Amino acid sequence: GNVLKNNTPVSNLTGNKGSEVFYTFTVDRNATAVVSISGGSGDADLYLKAGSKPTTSSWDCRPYRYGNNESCSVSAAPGTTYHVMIKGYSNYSGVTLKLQY
Repeated sequence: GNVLKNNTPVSNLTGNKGSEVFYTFTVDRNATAVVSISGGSGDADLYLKAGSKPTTSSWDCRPYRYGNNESCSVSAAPGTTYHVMIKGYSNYSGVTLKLQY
């Protein structure tokens, strides 16, 4: 589909043991805001990597939590593309994903 993450959070996310969801977005101005994802239980993890897309082993931002409720809070500067990666452990939807600026 398309690439969304900033402005409008992803409703009813998805965390299939096999299937996954990814998105791409960037910022306009440098602002310090704290944003995280949640809605149920730790099922879908959140990954962030400045420039390229974060892997299951490579990551730039991650509080090291269990699925949902695992986000980072840092002042992102405009000029660098941000990637999104959602990995689930088992079919489970109902989480709200958003970008942390």
